Amino acid sequence: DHTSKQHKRSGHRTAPKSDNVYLKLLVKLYTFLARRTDAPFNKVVLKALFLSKINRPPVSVSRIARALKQEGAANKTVVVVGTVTDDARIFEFPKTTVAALRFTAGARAKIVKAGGECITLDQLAVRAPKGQNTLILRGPRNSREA
Amino acid sequence: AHFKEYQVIGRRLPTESVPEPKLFRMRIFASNEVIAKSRYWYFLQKLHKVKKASGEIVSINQINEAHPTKVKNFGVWVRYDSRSGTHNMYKEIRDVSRVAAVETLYQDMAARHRARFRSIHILKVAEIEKTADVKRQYVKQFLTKDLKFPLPHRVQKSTKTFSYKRPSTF
Amino acid sequence: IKHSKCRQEFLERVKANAAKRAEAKAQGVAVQLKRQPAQPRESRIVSTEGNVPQTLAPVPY
Amino acid sequence: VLKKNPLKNKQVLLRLNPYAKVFAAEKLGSKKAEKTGTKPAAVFTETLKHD
Amino acid sequence: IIQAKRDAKAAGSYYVEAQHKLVFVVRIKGINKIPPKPRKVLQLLRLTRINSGTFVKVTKATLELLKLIEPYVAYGYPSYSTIRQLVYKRGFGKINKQRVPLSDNAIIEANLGKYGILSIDDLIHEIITVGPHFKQANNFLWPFKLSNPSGGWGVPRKFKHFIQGGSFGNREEFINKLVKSMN
RNA sequence: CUGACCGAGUAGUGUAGUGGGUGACCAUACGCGAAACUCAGGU
RNA sequence: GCCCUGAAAAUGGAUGGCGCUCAAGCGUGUUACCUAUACUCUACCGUCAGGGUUGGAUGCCCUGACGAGUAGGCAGG
RNA sequence: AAGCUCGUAUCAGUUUUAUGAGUAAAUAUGUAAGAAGUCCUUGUUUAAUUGAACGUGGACAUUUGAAUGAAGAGCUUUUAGUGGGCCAUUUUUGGUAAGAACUGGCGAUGCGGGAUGAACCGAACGUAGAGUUAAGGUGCCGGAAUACACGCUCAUCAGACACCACAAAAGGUGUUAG
RNA sequence: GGAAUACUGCCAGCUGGGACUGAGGACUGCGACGUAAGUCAAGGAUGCUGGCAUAAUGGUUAUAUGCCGCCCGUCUUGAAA
RNA sequence: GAAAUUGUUGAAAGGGAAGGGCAUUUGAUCAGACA
Repeated sequence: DHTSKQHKRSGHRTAPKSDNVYLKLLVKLYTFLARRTDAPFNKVVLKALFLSKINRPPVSVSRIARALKQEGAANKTVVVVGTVTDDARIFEFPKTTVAALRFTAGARAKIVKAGGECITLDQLAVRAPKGQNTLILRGPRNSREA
Repeated sequence: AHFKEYQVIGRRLPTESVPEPKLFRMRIFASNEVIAKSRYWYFLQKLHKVKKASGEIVSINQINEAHPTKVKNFGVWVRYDSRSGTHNMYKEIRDVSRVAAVETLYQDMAARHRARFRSIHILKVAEIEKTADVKRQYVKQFLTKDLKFPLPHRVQKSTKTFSYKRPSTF
Repeated sequence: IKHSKCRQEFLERVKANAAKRAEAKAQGVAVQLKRQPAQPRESRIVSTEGNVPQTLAPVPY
Repeated sequence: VLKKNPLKNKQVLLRLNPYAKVFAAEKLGSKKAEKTGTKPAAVFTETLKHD
Repeated sequence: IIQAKRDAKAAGSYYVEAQHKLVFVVRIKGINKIPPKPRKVLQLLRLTRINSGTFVKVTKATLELLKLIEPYVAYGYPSYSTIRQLVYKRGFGKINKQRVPLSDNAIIEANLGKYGILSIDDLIHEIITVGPHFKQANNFLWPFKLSNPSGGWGVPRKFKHFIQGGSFGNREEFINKLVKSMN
């Protein structure tokens, strides 16, 4: 006899659809970190890495400034799983460290000019294995036409 | 296997303004305690306003035969529900105990009247100590003094499937 | 259209449970405000000293 | 790897319950009772045999 | 209990045992052609498959549920020996999401010591002697997978009430005999 | 206009049988379960 | 309670046949016997789920449940 | 099918507690069993911040408001087939001998039994080894007792196991018991 | 008045015979017997022996027999028709 | 130098069908390894 479905698959992804070699290395590293650290930051980053391109909207550099203006967030490191796109609407960018998979040329130039330092996810994990002093920003999802 | 006799007493669980009812009792014939209690409840529900939910069995005890080894002429009064309307029936069974008499009565009712257990009601069973009051001939004939009869046409049983002697009877 | 005592008794029982919780907090004891279904009756002694148990003898026929 | 069954292979039974060893000493199943002369009451006996 | 019974008998009284607070229910019918109401009732009792049973607390709520599934299950009052044999032979304790046998007291302690139960004997005591944590112990125990009764069910037709010579219904004291054969 | 072991555990009804009966219908076991009605009181 | 009539057609016919009468027929009671792909114990393939693994990683090990199927969907070959 | 956000999760083809709905049951049908709740105090239409309303201070964290069970709950995109089905059960209607409302099956279903069967009784299916059963049977075909025990049958078309393809009243100086 | 037996249930009482399975693969853990050394029926078979070393076991197939099995596709609520 | 179809030689079966499935006997045939 049965009450639920005969066989039910897990409601979560296991590996990204993309075949990028570098992305899979980051996935492996973050899986290891989450399994051997149980840090919620590592689990969240691992889950975000499996999101599709549509489910990973870019985060404007102005949106990074938005979070940095929060009380006590001026020194917090900002981590964006998606891509950091430039934004000319902001004329001054606070000096901060930004970690993301990809940085646009304009955004990277603006960050360098503002005294910041673009960093990859692996380097961020090396600096913050447990995700201490880290801020996660997710780009708007309703913005994409749907 | 054989039928058992149990004395079943119901309490009709008391409540304020209704304390300690009269503790009605009955004599029930059944193979086990559960069937005896079920039959007691069935009779009690029909006799007066009582129910299993609003009642309990005070105590059940098996009524062992006082003299298990003694031939008795048991008088039987039974109400059996046929396909048509039910009617009274009086029978006499020469048996050794009440349990055996009731067991034989059940088979007799099932055979001679097709009356199943569900349709058989045991009104009363009483041992008949007297002899002149016996009314059924088939039991009366056995009361003759120095009664002796043969067993003509005795048939034996053979273990092997083949016999060479061509056996006979007696 | 429907407005009956169904909910009113619920609020009354809520108030009673709150009072019982206050009592059990003031005095150390199990709160015991959780309703329990009817439980089987416990054992007791029954005596026939008052009335002899009559036999019914289902005669009615 | 394999589930062993208590009530036999007494090693497993002793492993699950050390009291089993004490159980065997007196055997805890054939303890002698104490006889009493609590004769049944007259009313009960009369109601049992009689109707 | 027996001493009280003897005292009542010797003093013109009839002692009555307290209504049993624990019953054992075993599924008797298959899955096909089960009306939705009894099917759901059996599902709530974890009687997933035939020849399977679980311990049920005796309450007016559970009694009404048993009333509905009466034609499809056979139950009664188990004895201490039957409960002990069931726990020792078919004893499987529920862990996070898997059915793991209770092969050691450490396993029981690591998953039920929160309520003071740390050995198979303690679980048996809590089951037979219904305590405050009876529900926790009952849920922890996996439904028992019981074999068919060795020697047959003893009746020509199973699908009849025990009072009517069948298999289902109330077999309060005879449930132990059926369980022993099926265990 | 109220109480009742009062109608009555009656009518009626859910569940099960490879239960009976050609059919009409009926009985059993697990349950639920009334009203008119009856006595007294009320007005 | 059992039996006959009540229950009359057209090729020859079927409690299924053989066949049976203290039945191997009918009602009922008591026992042991045969088994389904059902149940209980175990071996293996696969699906699913929960854990372990930095010293072939989509990799390897442990545990638990399950395997019907037309139109049709997905996945792996 | 793809998944997304949360996660002990609120739930349940089920019961219990309370009561509407009914000369009037039973089965069902409706609402609740509270942390998103309760209480003391207090801020910003009535003669009066009197009160609604949303806030602050204070009192209770989980026997926290019944039982049982839960391979978690919600959410977004998109789409292959059907849109005429058949059988069976209950209620109602019609009726000398079918039309509406309910639930389970077949259709999509194997396996054992009814000598076979789509509507029946069991039971739902991975490949294997051992054992116990279900319905169905123990004279042979046919694996199992010409088993035990109590009563009935002489049938010149007896009888021989629900659905199965089915008759009674009545008559008999056949027979058994009341 | 003194006893057993019958029925029923328990025994973490003893024991004979028959059938299937030998799955895992250096230790790690839970237990028992022992003053100890150690042993054990304690998280899956070991010890000894005999025949053959080949068509002997075994696979394929021809055919002998126990039982079963209707003719494929489409359509039809339904076909072997 | 394929199948449908046909002849010669060797083997096997055949009482109003054949063909197929689980299971074994008989005939033929067949691979492998041995401090």
